[PDB]
Amino acid sequence: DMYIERAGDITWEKDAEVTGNSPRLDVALDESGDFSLVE
Amino acid sequence: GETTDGVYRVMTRRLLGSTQVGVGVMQEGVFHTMWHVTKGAALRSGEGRLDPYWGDVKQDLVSYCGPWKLDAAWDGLSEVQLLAVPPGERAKNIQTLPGIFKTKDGDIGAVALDYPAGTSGSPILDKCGRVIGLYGNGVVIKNGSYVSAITQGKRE
Ligand SMILES: CC(C)NC(=O)[C@H](Nc1ccc2c(c1)CNC2)c1cc(Cl)cc2[nH]ncc12
Repeated sequence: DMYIERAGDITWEKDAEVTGNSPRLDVALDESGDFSLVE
Repeated sequence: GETTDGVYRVMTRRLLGSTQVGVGVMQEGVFHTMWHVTKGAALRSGEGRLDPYWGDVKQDLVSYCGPWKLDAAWDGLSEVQLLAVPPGERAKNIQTLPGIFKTKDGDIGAVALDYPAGTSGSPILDKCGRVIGLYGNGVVIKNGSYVSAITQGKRE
């Protein structure tokens, strides 16, 4: 049986960890909601 | 029970101890999360009970108590923040610039951040503080890294 517990407020934090790349991926969304790469 | 706006963890007791299966967003009396996390099952908030209202496996989204309320969208230009709530660790804003998922039906935003599966459902935010989507449904690329889509539902 599942349950929810609060974890925080939804707010933008000025000056936070700036990390991660921004790629252009070619993808396919199937009927089961799963993503897959297309080449 | 608790219906305060904010980010929540989705936990379970069917496994050893307590396990975090995902995350969600409570807003306007409605609890928004990813479908794969709950599988459309009813949730419990304290002694209160949340029931599913709307859901769709292809979109991989589900809302409790009411219809989907989050409607802000990524502008295609600005940097965004992933409010990651990882299993057992404190909520943490990780700012990034999103990429693109090119599908036959149109382009979708994408965040290339790496978090455990139990973080599925964490809100993606804009400079205004508006939830522009949920993190947790994506693909694994060449180098084993994980890239999630910016999954946003439709409002009524
Ligand atoms: C399969 C995987 C590549 N896709 C994911 O997005 C993982 N969850 C997931 C998402 C959507 C669907 C299901 C599962 C089931 N079918 C619909 C997932 C989430 C997160 Cl936050 C970190 C992850 N690391 N590896 C997978 C992984």
